[PDB]
Amino acid sequence: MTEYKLVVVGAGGVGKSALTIQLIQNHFVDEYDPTIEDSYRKQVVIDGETCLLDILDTAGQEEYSAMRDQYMRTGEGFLCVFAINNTKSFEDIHHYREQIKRVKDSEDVPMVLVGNKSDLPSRTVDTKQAQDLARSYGIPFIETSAKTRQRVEDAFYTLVREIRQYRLK
Ligand SMILES: O=C1c2cc(ccc2O)S(=O)(=O)/N=C2\Sc3c(Cl)ccc(O)c3N2CCCCCN1C1CCNCC1
Ligand SMILES: Nc1nc2c(ncn2[C@@H]2O[C@H](COP(=O)(O)OP(=O)(O)O)[C@@H](O)[C@H]2O)c(=O)[nH]1
Ligand SMILES: [Mg+2]
Repeated sequence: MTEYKLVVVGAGGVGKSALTIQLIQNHFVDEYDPTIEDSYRKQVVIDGETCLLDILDTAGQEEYSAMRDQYMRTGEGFLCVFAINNTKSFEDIHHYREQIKRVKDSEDVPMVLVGNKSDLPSRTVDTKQAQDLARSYGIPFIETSAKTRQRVEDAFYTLVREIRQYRLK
């Protein structure tokens, strides 16, 4: 058993809850109250390791929050989610990365950039712009659909793999 403390952040409505609940409970939620902040624990096997994932699905995204500072201190990896049909949510990404780096007082922050809602046809964020942003940060970029489950496990398992790479640096 190895524990991994993951935190899902991103603007309201991008699919943080839907992604987390798809991973843990294998169903898509259409109407999950946006103010619910809670953790979900589950054992999974990734690269031959039995992993305990302890995932915090965050609700409020306010800068000034003692509890956000605390979960940024405690969290080991961060899933930074935007929606591919919401340019503003893509612009919010750099603020989250900045907040997390400040709390960690480190450049070494395990992070995965997730462009969710890949099933929606009216894209506003070009995949290649998101790939450029991820490259600039030195982090993986994955597009997911919580609705169809596309790359949901990939997003969270990639974040686990990032935490291991960092545990050796
Ligand atoms: O009271 C909380 C709660 C607790 C905390 C932060 C935010 C938050 O909404 S905490 O920092 O004191 N606990 C953490 S941080 C954390 C991380 Cl970074 C990953 C996985 C975690 O499980 C985790 N936790 C504990 C889980 C907090 C759940 C959210 N929560 C209440 C707890 C009582 N039941 C309703 C949700
Ligand atoms: N089409 C589509 N809708 C999604 C997807 N993920 C979430 N949603 C919807 O977007 C809305 C917000 O999702 P939610 O998970 O509550 O967002 P959160 O505020 O980031 O937790 C809900 O109506 C979801 O059903 C997705 O991958 N595709
Ligand atoms: Mg939510």
